[PDB]
Amino acid sequence: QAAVTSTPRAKLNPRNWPSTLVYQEIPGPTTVLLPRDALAEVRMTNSGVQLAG
Amino acid sequence: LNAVVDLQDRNTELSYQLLLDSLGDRTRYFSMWNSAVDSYDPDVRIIENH
Repeated sequence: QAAVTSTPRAKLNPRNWPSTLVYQEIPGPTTVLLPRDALAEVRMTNSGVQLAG
Repeated sequence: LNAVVDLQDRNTELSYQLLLDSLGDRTRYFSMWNSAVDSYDPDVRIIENH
């Protein structure tokens, strides 16, 4: 078992593990759907329109 | 996000009072909405002293 799984090391129980050898959780990129339109609400508000909701 | 943007100057009570008159008769009483129109006696404001 050890051969099959354990990482080959020059030192049992190292005091610190390199970033390469530690399991890193890598989530997928997070997409966001921006609700507002930046310019449109400026144009409407300057007109006199009073937005809500 | 509240969608009821109410101003300080509009009058949504007087508007509703006017709206009903143009929508119906405003003479017959409706108990449910308590819509008995406020009125005065025609011959007590302009008293006609025969």
